Amino acid sequence: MIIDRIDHLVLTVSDISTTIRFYEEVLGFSAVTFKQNRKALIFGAQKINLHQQEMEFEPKASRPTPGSADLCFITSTPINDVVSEILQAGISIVEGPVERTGATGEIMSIYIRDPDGNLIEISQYV
Repeated sequence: MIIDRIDHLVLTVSDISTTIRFYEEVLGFSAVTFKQNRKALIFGAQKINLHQQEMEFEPKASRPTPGSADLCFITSTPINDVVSEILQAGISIVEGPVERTGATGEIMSIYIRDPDGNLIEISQYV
């Protein structure tokens, strides 16, 4: 078995609409509906499926929990330009631009939180 990449992942949220607005307006993701009533956010060649509490389709994680996610995204946009966009959006920065370790090398990152409390790390390689 040879694994190439992560295709997508599932986020459990309290309210899909609130989550969709955050990700479309702040990170520029694109919301879509598949299988008649399922929601997902598209970005690059990957996606994130959304499961609302009380509507978590199966199979699912053993302990579905809103606000338990900690994701790092790579941006092609200059990181400083990202900070400003985040600030202009009215979003609070958890931790300003700071050097971190990426999968390949060193990255400069910014941290913010989504509506449920999940930690979102937007980064760029050094």
